[PDB]
Amino acid sequence: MEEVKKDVYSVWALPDEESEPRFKKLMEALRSEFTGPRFVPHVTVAVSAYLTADEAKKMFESACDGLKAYTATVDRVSTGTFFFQCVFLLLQTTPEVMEAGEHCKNHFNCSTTTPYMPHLSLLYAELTEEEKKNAQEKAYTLDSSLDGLSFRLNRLALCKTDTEDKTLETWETVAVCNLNPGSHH
Repeated sequence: MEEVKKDVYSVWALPDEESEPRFKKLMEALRSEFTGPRFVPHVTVAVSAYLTADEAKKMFESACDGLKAYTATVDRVSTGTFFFQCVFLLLQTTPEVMEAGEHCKNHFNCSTTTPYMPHLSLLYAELTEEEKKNAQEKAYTLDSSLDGLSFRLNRLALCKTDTEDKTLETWETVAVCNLNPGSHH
């Protein structure tokens, strides 16, 4: 009754200032032959519900006060079946990561039931299976170390995101926090 605007936010686990461009080159690249909206290298651990202004920060506030940094291994390059699961770095369900998913359930607002699939999406583009094969096919001519690939999730970002906005124009970054745990010295 005081705060009256509620929006859907998605929490993004960011890469490394040593990973990102290794990625960004692959992204800005795959996006020329085949195409679409070039975004930021990211792994998504959660998607919220209608959270007001405060109730969102306080919530990212809490999340950031957690989700210790961790690492991912690129199990493989794969293709999905819709504009958002086009080409993506399918990741391995190693412990620490599938648990970054316990984040979507982390405390109170979920979006209750989906089988969390960790991946670093490469491209969004409603393609034809054959060009899909190629996008993937072709992806492996830019990165050969790509497979077996492991990386660190240095931080987070809270983003106002409209999950169906293929134009990604409604996606906007509201905040980010760095997470470099190590604990005891």
